[PDB]
Amino acid sequence: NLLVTKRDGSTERINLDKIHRVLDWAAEGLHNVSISQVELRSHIQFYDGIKTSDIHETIIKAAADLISRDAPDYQYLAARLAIFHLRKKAYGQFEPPALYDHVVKMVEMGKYDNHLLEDYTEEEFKQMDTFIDHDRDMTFSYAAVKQLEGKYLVQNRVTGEIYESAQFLYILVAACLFSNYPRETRLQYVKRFYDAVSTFKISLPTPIMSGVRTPTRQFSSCVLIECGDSLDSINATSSAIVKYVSQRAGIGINAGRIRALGSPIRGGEAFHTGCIPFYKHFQTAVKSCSQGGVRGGAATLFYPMWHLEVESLLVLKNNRGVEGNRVRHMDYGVQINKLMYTRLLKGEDITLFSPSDVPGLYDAFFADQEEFERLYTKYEKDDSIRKQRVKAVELFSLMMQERASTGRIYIQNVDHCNTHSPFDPAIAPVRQSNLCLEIALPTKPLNDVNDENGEIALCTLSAFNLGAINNLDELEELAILAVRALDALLDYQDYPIPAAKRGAMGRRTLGIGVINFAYYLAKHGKRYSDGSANNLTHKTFEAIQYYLLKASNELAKEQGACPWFNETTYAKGILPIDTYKKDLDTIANEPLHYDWEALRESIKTHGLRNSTLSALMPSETSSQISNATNGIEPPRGYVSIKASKDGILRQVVPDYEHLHDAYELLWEMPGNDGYLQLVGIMQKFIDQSISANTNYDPSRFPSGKVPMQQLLKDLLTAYKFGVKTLYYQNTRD
Amino acid sequence: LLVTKRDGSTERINLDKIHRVLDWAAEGLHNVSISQVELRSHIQFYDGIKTSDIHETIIKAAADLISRDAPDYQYLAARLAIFHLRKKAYGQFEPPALYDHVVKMVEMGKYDNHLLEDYTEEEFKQMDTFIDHDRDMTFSYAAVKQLEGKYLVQNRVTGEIYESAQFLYILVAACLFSNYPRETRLQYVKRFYDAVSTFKISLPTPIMSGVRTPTRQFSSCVLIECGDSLDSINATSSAIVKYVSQRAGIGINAGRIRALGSPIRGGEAFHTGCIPFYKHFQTAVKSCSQGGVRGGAATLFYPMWHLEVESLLVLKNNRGVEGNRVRHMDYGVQINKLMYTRLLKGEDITLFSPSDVPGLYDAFFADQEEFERLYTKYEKDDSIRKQRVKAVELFSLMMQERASTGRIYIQNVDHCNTHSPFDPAIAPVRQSNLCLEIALPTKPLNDVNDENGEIALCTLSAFNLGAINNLDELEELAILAVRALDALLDYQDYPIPAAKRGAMGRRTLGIGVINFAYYLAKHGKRYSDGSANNLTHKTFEAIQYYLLKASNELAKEQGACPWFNETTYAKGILPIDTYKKDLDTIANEPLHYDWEALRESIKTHGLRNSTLSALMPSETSSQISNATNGIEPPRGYVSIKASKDGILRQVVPDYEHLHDAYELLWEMPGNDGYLQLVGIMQKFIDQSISANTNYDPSRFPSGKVPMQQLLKDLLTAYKFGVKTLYYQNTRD
Ligand SMILES: Nc1ncnc2c1ncn2[C@@H]1O[C@H](COP(=O)(O)OP(=O)(O)OP(=O)(O)O)[C@@H](O)[C@H]1O
Ligand SMILES: Nc1ncnc2c1ncn2[C@@H]1O[C@H](COP(=O)(O)OP(=O)(O)OP(=O)(O)O)[C@@H](O)[C@H]1O
Ligand SMILES: Nc1ncnc2c1ncn2[C@@H]1O[C@H](COP(=O)(O)OP(=O)(O)OP(=O)(O)O)[C@@H](O)[C@H]1O
Ligand SMILES: Nc1ncnc2c1ncn2[C@@H]1O[C@H](COP(=O)(O)OP(=O)(O)OP(=O)(O)O)[C@@H](O)[C@H]1O
Ligand SMILES: Nc1ncnc2c1ncn2[C@@H]1O[C@H](COP(=O)(O)OP(=O)(O)OP(=O)(O)O)[C@@H](O)[C@H]1O
Ligand SMILES: Nc1ncnc2c1ncn2[C@@H]1O[C@H](COP(=O)(O)OP(=O)(O)OP(=O)(O)O)[C@@H](O)[C@H]1O
Ligand SMILES: [Mg+2]
Ligand SMILES: [Mg+2]
Ligand SMILES: [Mg+2]
Ligand SMILES: [Mg+2]
Repeated sequence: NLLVTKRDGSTERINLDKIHRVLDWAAEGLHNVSISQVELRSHIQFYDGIKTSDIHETIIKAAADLISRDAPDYQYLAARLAIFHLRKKAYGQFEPPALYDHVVKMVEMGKYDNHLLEDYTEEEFKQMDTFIDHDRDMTFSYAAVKQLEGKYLVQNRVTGEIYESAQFLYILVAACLFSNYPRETRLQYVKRFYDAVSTFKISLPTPIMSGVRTPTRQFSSCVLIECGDSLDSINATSSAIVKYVSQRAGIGINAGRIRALGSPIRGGEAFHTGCIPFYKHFQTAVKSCSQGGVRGGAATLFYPMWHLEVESLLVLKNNRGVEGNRVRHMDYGVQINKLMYTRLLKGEDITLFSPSDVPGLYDAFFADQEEFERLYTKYEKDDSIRKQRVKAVELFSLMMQERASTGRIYIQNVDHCNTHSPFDPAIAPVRQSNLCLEIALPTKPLNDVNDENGEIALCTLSAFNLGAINNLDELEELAILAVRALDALLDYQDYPIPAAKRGAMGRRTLGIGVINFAYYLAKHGKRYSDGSANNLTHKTFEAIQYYLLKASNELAKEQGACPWFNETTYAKGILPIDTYKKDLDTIANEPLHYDWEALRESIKTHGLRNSTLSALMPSETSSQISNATNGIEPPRGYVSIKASKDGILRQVVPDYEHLHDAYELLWEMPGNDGYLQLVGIMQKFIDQSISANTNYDPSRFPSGKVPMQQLLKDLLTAYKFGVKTLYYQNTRD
Repeated sequence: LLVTKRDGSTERINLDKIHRVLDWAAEGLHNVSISQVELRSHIQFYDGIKTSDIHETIIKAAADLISRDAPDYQYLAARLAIFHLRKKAYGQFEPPALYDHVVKMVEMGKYDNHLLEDYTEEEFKQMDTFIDHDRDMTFSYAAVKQLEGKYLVQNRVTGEIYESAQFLYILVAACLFSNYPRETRLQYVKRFYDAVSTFKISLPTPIMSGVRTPTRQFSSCVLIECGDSLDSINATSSAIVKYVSQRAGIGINAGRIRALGSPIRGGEAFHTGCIPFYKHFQTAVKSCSQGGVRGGAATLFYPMWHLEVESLLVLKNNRGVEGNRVRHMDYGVQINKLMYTRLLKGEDITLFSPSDVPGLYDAFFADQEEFERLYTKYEKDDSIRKQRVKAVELFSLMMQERASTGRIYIQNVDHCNTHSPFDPAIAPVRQSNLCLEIALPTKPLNDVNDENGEIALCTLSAFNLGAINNLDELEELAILAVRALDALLDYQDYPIPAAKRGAMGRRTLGIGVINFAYYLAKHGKRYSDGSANNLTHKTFEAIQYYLLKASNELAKEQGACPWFNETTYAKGILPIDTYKKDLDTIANEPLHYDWEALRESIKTHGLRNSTLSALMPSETSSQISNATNGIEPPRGYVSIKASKDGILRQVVPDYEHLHDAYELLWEMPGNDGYLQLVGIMQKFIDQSISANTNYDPSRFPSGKVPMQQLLKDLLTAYKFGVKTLYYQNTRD
């Protein structure tokens, strides 16, 4: 007897059968889901005159609430109901319009870029429409759909109106990235790429998902800036930061060159007032376009362990101290090499220098370990040179102490970053990383914001979904698609700063990683902690790097190698399999399955389109679209619960039904050794670095406190197996 | 029984030797006891004591005896300290020949070689004859300590003193007039040397310490206007960093930056607020500083009607969190007639983001009539984003924060442009400097090296009103001061193109006064009862007239400044035409000089400098002349300041004869008398004045200064045309 209100404002007798019919549609093919249960929970919330839209939101939430381990398929029931609603919001009906008509409408509204209509004829759009399978919208999980609705689908940010659906996003991202291709291969490339992303084999970054097809050209999310030891450079660095955080890019700042407090300037006309005031200026630059502090501008700043002010720098994040000696809203990366670790093991001292007082020492720190030790010991014995001694154990302990309590004091092993690298350290050394410590690229300081002699490193990201591929040879096709799409994006996107354009156009660096690694391991019955996954990992990441290189090599044949290819180790016939940390042989015996020697000569002859290709990023948001486990990290639980604006979102690990015992949750792990070994094995093939976490449960330790001995042990274990960087330290509460 | 000589030789102590030294210093002094000093000194002697330490002992002994009862101890101590400095620098009392000194110092790298290129040995012999080294005996003890500490060329490592005061004076003169033709050069050098060495002209610290050395960093006063864009905010930030690294004070105009929530590029993004950008300017200002003692200093300016004004006014108080506080800068609130009108009428003030109100920001400075038109237009427009606040509440909040911190300043922007040397339509004054006496045109930069931007600089100096016998001496002194500072403009370096443009275009100078309190007591006048109004009028007419006359004659000789056409002076307008008419009610002193003759001469030949006068605080330079600080009344007859070398006492000039004539700061009833005097000054002053307000809570019931009184004085200042309000001093 109740009445419902239709969208037009008409009223109708309540019809539970209509709701039932919709529930039947979403429930198709699903198991262990109850339509009546959803009906039971939903109906009780109905009142006379309720909006049909509110009815729809009710049944979405009801199904979403029922997502559990016992009935994981509710994640698809809820998702599909939400898809049904999104269709209605965008098209006024379930079935999407013809592609060309949609594009024309959206260009007219100013939501799509007009160049789509310039680069493709109406007939070509008709063809592309035949590629699309809108039913692939029914394969998203509920968390995926919410991220779509929230971050990716083109919408009105004011009114909230949704203007598109997922497959239109996918097909037009494909269409844009391959628009400049010849007609002989263009639409063939579009279809193949569309299939790859819409069936979740290739995962794309947020700025691409939300931007590519729209009038924007801001797609850079990853920026690396090196600051020189001068006022002009500090200003330039600050300016560069401001422009890029205004475009929401994450920043990696190298400030290790800045001379220490008290150092003479121009021979003594003035004296340096310390690094920290300049660090503060970088922080306000990073936070310049942020309101409040929840998820604003983000940066990681890098400095060497032997820096004269290092004891002051290590404590910049802890909640104690006064405002004057604290710079809390950035993260930090301490740069370490073999000599530092040597002093630690020997229980000797570490000498601290200002880089301005030790000629050639800073450069050698990154490019030449033999020369560094020569210079370091030479300067250690010189009394004319300003210095300070600290016990290596005390210094390392202080560092790890702050890493533990804040979780955001990172490590960069700079020797590993240059002895095992795609770059010639004598010409293009790697002297820093990025915000999340997976990017490792060459940089050059600016003397002006528009200095054409400076080099700001950028990197375009993506990931392979290890859970969606049937066999490792599928990566051949996928690498071709990924590399070619990202490489085209380099020419597509805009560059607000000349030094950044130089790096991107000069080196054409890419960073392609993985997601669903944990699921991948459980699938094959392997685990993180017992070394059972070592050989599989070796096999898996050999395939990844080989096919990436093969794709970039063939891209180089077709369109030419990157302008600065000559500065790479690849150009000199060197491959990652030549320069890896030899200790890896003791923990993995999987043989090489691909013809690297044929590749070596093919790279020698034709070069690479891209200087780097692989990097393992955290990828927390993009993973949710594929319902994948996050990057290479193990899941914290079988079902994750996250509070949000639209309520509580539950997400189940892939194939929990059959793999619950096969999974190894994070806190089920004995320690960090097994994981660190896997990371080391990955790093054997990875061009750049890996966002590696360390994890600790205080409950597993006496007195409920993690001892320093263990922290130092794990640090050294990572270094032993060639791990380049260390990201988060997670401590279970 | 034995003393250790400088060579390390030893001889028997001879108290008669010390007695002889004390007699030299005591010559001409009254109420000083040599024996008193001897008694205090002798007790500290031990076997093998250094003669150097003996000298330091008798200096401190004499310094300790400085009092109201015996002020002349300030000269006894000083002369003893001078004696010591002579020995430290020359190995003997009498200085070497000037040329020999210069040659030695150039070789050591302490003096600039261009002195030897621009002057012949024979010319140095001539300059040496100008010098009277006995003028070193005319310093007070505080003056000598500032010399030793800040001015004399010395080794910063070892502490070695390399020169004496008269060499500083003669070589500052020689450098500033080095480019003059030989027909008149040494004549200018001698006249200028006499002026500074007899304390008639006071020079800024960066000039006193720098001019003769290899440096060219002499700018201490910088005004930068920030545009509403990322490029400009970056440019401004870079410029700030560069200038604070040269220890310049900064005035930042950030009022153009749009408010939090404003759309960007039509809604592609939304503004995240002014405050994060203010924080970025602060870290730029403090970028070359360690600790919070002194270091980088800046004042930031914004209009009262800015949409975020309520958030901006409280950026300094000690409460609140780090997120809504930017505490290490000072702020200047910009106000005009309409705001005050709304206050009096008890009406509302509407708050706008300058990005939402076309032409409103420009009119705020240049056109009050047009401002009122646009303001009321936008107030009635409902499509335009806005906020209403009670005028009483807004003014009270401002004054509340001004009182508790003392560092929230006021700029009356209409007074700064209706009574100004600049055409507001072409070159408006939209900000001030760190200490709020400077009022010059600016133009925002789109890059640190933007050659189209304009950063305002100003070169400072002051007349010592206590050292002049009559106001006609200012003719000579103005000629010397104006020519010296104008020469410095071509002498100094410019780290930023935009700064050079302003300096070369307008050649703006800021010359003020010191010893004003002493000057009033000398003439038997006081601050608070209006008895000094006409004297003040007479005095500052002479200052401005002779400054203009000097600059006008320099224009005949060397040409008017390139951008002279942007001045009101170019259109035949004088300060006496545009002053706040209310001044007629509090001063009836007639004009004593031929302003109409000057008017026609300025129309014909122009001015070398767009501005000439500005009244700065002048706390350090005042001590050299033993002058009272600027226009401010002294807080006591004897100031006590603790330092590394002990407690330094300084007596007001001629306390002996004028103790009853002085009017100390807290002997004052209120602010009315002083604000009237500042207003009368402002009639003739080109730029502005660092006017302080003072309050003694003891003089008020409940021990609290009421808001009605704060507003009362605020409106009193506005009534008499006062352009800016600097510090509020609240007695402890
Ligand atoms: N008369 C009704 N009684 C109960 N539920 C209804 C009724 N009409 C629609 N619904 C339900 O409301 C939800 C939203 O439906 P829908 O978006 O189609 O709105 P609508 O009011 O039917 O407008 P339209 O005319 O555009 O179809 C669906 O779950 C649908 O089954
Ligand atoms: N064939 C279909 N398969 C899946 N979802 C569909 C289909 N047809 C419609 N939907 C979705 O189901 C919801 C309701 O659609 P529809 O308007 O046809 O039914 P109804 O509202 O219950 O009845 P009616 O509007 O005709 O009174 C909408 O969200 C729509 O997008
Ligand atoms: N006045 C200053 N106060 C504090 N730090 C300063 C100052 N000037 C420069 N610095 C810092 O000291 C270093 C000097 O570098 P800079 O290039 O700007 O000066 P320079 O004239 O080239 O002298 P140098 O020969 O010492 O490099 C930089 O780290 C800069 O940040
Ligand atoms: N024998 C002495 N007994 C007491 N005081 C002395 C004696 N000799 C010097 N003095 C005092 O020591 C102070 C410093 O004198 P001065 O600089 O001349 O040192 P000095 O040892 O005499 O060196 P020089 O040989 O260069 O003259 C003066 O006040 C001087 O009167
Ligand atoms: N004629 C003078 N007038 C003023 N001060 C003088 C004079 N001659 C020297 N002085 C200063 O007085 C102090 C003492 O001078 P001086 O060295 O001649 O005497 P002394 O040290 O007491 O005796 P001695 O010849 O044994 O060194 C020094 O600081 C010196 O610069
Ligand atoms: N991404 C951003 N986040 C926050 N504030 C920003 C951002 N971009 C610019 N701003 C601020 O917005 C204002 C305008 O920026 P700017 O002039 O540089 O950009 P624009 O492209 O010219 O846009 P507009 O046409 O709105 O001026 C300035 O105050 C600037 O600081
Ligand atoms: Mg319907
Ligand atoms: Mg330098
Ligand atoms: Mg002697
Ligand atoms: Mg703009």
